[PDB]
Amino acid sequence: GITKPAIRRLARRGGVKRISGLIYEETRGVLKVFLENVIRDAVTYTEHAKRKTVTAMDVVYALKRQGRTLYGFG
Amino acid sequence: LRELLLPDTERIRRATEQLQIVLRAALCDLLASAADPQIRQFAAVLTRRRLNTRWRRLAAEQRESLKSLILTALQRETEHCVSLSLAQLSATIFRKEGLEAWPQLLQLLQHSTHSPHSPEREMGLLLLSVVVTSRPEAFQPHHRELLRLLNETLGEVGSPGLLFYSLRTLTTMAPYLSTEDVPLARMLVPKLIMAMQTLIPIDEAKACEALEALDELLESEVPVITPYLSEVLTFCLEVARNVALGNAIRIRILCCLTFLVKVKSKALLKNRLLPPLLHTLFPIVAAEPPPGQLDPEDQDSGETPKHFAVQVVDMLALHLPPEKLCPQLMPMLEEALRSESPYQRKAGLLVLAVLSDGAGDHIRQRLLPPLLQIVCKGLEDPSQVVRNAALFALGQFSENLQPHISSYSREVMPLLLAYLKSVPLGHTHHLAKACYALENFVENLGPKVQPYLPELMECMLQLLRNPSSPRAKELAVSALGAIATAAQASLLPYFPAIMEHLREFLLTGREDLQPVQIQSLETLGVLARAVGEPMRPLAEECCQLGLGLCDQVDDPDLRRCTYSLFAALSGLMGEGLAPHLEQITTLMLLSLRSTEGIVPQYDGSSSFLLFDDESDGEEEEELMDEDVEEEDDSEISGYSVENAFFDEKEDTCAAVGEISVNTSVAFLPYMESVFEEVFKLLECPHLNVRKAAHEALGQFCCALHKACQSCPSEPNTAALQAALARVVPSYMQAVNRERERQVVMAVLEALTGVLRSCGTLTLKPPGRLAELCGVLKAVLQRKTACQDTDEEEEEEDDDQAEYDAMLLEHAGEAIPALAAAAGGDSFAPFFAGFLPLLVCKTKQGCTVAEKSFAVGTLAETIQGLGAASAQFVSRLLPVLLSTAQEADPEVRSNAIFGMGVLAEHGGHPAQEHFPKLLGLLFPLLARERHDRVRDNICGALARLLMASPTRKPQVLAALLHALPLKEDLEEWVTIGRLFSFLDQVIDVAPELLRICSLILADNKIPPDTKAALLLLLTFLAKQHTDSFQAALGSLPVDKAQELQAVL
Amino acid sequence: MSIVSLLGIKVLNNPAKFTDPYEFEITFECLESLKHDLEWKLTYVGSSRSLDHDQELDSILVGPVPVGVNKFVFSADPPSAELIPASELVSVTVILLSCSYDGREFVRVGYYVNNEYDEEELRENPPAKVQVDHIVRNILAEKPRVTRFNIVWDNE
Amino acid sequence: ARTKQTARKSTGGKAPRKQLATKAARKPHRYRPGTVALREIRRYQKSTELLIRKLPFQRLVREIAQDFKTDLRFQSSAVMALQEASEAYLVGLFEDTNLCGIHAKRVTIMPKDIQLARRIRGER
Repeated sequence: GITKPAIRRLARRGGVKRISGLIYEETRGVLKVFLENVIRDAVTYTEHAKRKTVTAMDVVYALKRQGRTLYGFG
Repeated sequence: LRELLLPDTERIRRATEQLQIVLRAALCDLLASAADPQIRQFAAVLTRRRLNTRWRRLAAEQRESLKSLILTALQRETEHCVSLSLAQLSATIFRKEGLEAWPQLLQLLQHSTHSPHSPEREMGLLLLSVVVTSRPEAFQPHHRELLRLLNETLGEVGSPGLLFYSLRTLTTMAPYLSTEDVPLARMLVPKLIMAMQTLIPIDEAKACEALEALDELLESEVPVITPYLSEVLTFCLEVARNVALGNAIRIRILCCLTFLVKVKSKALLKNRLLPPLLHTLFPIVAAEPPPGQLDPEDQDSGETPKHFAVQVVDMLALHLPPEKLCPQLMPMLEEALRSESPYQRKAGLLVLAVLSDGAGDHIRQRLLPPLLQIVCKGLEDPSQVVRNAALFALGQFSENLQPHISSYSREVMPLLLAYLKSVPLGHTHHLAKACYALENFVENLGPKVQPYLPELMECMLQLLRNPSSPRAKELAVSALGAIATAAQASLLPYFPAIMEHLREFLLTGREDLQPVQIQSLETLGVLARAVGEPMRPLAEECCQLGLGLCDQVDDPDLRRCTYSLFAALSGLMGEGLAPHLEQITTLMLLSLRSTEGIVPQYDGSSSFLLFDDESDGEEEEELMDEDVEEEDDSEISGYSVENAFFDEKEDTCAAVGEISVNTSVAFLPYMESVFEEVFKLLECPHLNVRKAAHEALGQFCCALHKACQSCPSEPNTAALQAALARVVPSYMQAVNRERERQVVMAVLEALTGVLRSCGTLTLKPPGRLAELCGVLKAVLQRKTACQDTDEEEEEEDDDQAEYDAMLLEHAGEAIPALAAAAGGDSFAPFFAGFLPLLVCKTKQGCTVAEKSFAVGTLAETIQGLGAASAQFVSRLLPVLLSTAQEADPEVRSNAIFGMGVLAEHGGHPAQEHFPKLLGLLFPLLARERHDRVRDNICGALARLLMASPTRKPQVLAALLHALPLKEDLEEWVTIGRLFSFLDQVIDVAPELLRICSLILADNKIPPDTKAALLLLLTFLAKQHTDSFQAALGSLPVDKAQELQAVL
Repeated sequence: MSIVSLLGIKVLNNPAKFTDPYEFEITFECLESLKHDLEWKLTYVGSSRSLDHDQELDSILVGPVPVGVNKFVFSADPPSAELIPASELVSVTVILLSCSYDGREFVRVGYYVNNEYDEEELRENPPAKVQVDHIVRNILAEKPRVTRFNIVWDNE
Repeated sequence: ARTKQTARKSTGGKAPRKQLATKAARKPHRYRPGTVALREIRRYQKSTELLIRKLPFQRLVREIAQDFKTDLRFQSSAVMALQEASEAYLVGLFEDTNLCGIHAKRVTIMPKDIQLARRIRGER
């Protein structure tokens, strides 16, 4: 569900220099698992809100479960 | 070569989905199946994508062989579409490779484009146009060579293909024309006109794609088309008035004329190009529609050139002085009005309506009494078309002639109300027209709507309380919102019913009432803005409803008009938005980055590859930063921008600015998040979005400054300094570099609003004042790029445009704000250079409005400068003295105010003129009849008495003889400060006592004035107290009761 | 906003021996006493292809919660080299240290540890049989990666 | 004081009414922009385009959405938020993978490095 040039550009912004050919399938799987978790939490929030349509607020609330990862201790 | 790539029967799906996809359950090596025509087209289309996806995996061994195969193919093709596809493939190969990495394609282009064979020239120009279009920046060095080639080729009128493709090349190269390349393009322009004239009758589509080149050449920042303006305008008029021609080409030509007028309108005014322009435009406006058919705007239940001709007339009015347009248009218009044909009346009414925009003042003071032309004639015209035109014209009149049209309400309102009553239900189009006119008239009435309030409320509650079509309820809701705007505080008696109707609309979840949901939210916001305290208990409940509809259905017009609702509610709720501030800060930032407005349109060959290369190698292609392996220009058949998302941004920017200004404490954690995106919008290609972003950043600065005042912490002031250092340079860079004039006025207004609020924080970095003053002096000197450098060449000091006066006034309004921020000590050298322009604006014989504005600006700059006006009093005194000798109320009032404040803040160098200054105020006091000017003379006399060196040796008695302060309550502070500056108070006792007695009830009078009197009463209560008994005896006993009340 | 937040992690032995017990110095602050004690877990990731193949070294609990610099000794056995895949034994992997309250994790810090030969002698002629004693592991504590999970502390 | 001339086009007011009910104050739904406007629109869209193409991302989100429950719709803003979150997560994962590769004395990333980055970035 993600095109290969998008994967290459995302790796470029991350500082990756050389990429093996097996990276694409692995990163597609990683994206799929992450989106499955986030959509699961968003749907839980939407059902708690007694609605049949997921909005941006539900996604924002769902993103809070994954936590925050920042460099250092700030 | 058994490749069955053609549709065959309607079972082409049986081919595509089944075959050529089962490779797994080497084709690149022989993708040169040159067997039958347009199968080569399929092959080239597939090969383009295949090579786009896997160019870097072919190394270099077969690169040269493939390039040679493609070049050999390009020299033998006979058709056109497949030749274009091969050119696309060649350009794709060129685009991903280097400029000099393909040294034979350039040789082929150079050899073919100078060949003596017509097919060779056509194939060379087609390939050249495609290659240049693909990578425009590659041909940056050889502008002169490519322009010479284009000039040579465009002279071949025999072959339309060469003309069309050379014009496409010009389209691609036009934006990147440098100053040194101007003579070649100037020489080429007549050839472009000849090519256009040849290509117009052959085909409409090619004519449009070459009008693309003409439009790109119109605005290029270099003087390319100015020397041939007469010829270009003649060609545009010749093609525009061809009634037998198509509508699309005429619309494109009218847009070209609009751009010609906008870029340079003064050039065609000096020459005799305007009368032919009007004589060609007006018949298009009054063009008879096909018999049986009707105009698009007059349908019972954009396309025609009529609207675009009206738009051209509007743009001509905006960018031209009325004194040079009205005398040349009024005869034609007046002849049009008194015509038998109804469409002549329609054209006249439309032209007058759009002339009321850019010529607002000329119509407003001098041509507004002849309002009988619209209301009394077209509104009751036998023809319905004339009635619709009259309604639109009345709406434009009541929306542009804002202050001087409310005086005619007594005679306009009854007929408009009768017209609304006359419209039967089920005619929602006519009702919409009439309601537009009614709302536009009502919004400006203000207090005048109170006599007509019950009738309007009954009329608008007839629709809502009774069964009616959903289209006829949003119109009533909009009219109700306009009435609410008009009657800010007189709407309380009808408030509960209106509120319950709006709540009933909002609560009900029926799917056919979406537009009335939008209008209900909008009118709820309008009510929140207009009516105040009684809505505060119910304001909290409105936030839940606003977000409730914003998360049920996704609509750009629903997310908008909800941000406006919260902006309105933030005014009265205050800091109550904190629980909802997170939810309204998100879902708003996402709207700010929403790119759904630009939706691509794809009309071409369907994609049948649907295959991705599988490899396990170690890819090294990342070394090239600019990867061109992504999908670029996949048969883009143009774009279709939706005009509802940019209108969402223009309003959400203002809403978030207002929310930040109002909620100034709870918005801090989100201010940084919103600021970055609002700044990112500053480069948007949309006029209104840029204006809204520029107006929103200033509100962010004001909100952050007031937050810093709330909590004087180091992080707050550091953030304020960073925000100012990020905004003010953007404001200064967008004034003398941005072409759109509507943005420049908004930027100047925002800069004035920042300098007044932020104050000294703006000018703290060194050297900021030196460039801010330079910018404001460049706007007044017409040196900025937004004014087109006085419309090119020079001027002979003639009457400028009507809409540029507003720009100059906005530029000059920031001088008082700038003076109050620099402290006056450091602003004197810059005011020395600022003075000549303002003096020239107030020179005898100029415009009255400019005179008054210049005098008021001088007075306010004196106020800001303060004690640093000692060296400027000598220059300023003659100007103010001469201005105070005129026969205009506002101008003379401003002159007296400025002279008085100069006396107050002039210091020692202004003291020597005191006897002369007093020798002139006495004659003005008696002769003048207006209440405003005598009050300003009173204030000037008071201030002059304040700046007494030692004592005043009567001015005091004559000043205290009359105190008619009615319309200038802001002078009461000076009047009160006048008292108690330290014996003859017996004679002047009755008038000051009666003034105090009458002003006791009124709260508009500052309390400090009353406190001043008590000091002098008590100070004199001991020495010479016998006179108080005589004063009390002289006063009437009725005033004596109120006198004894205070003790 | 977590009541107890990590400030910094100091490693005393780096590079350390493969069989040398992992020991770390942890600095944190205690605003108020917690009724339940805090437990820390150290886990070693052997194979990255599966999450159920990892091993948890141990779990220890400390009753008192001292304020300031704390004195304590780890009681964890060295990770088992035998259970580590032979192919992936000499390779990079990650170690995770987390503090959990009532079974709810709120801070987790991970470190990259690399299993590489310390001498060119074995690199020149890598034998089929791997020697545990000749592999030296190092921990990149200079650039830690911290993950913070917000949880409820008081009913309020 | 100075007479303020703000009675011109209502500039400086609170906020002009949208007037979108009455023919939006005189094709608004879909219109073709001009050449100079089309070029600038192209420049703006290319300048701010996100790394992940939006159509495949909405298609994938719909795939998982119907995997959970059929007839489950998503707000466009929700899809945009999901796209931005996915881009940020992938960039963080890729930089952690680059660190893992650098620490391993290697310049090429491998799926095992991706898995190690996932494990260190918080499990879940």
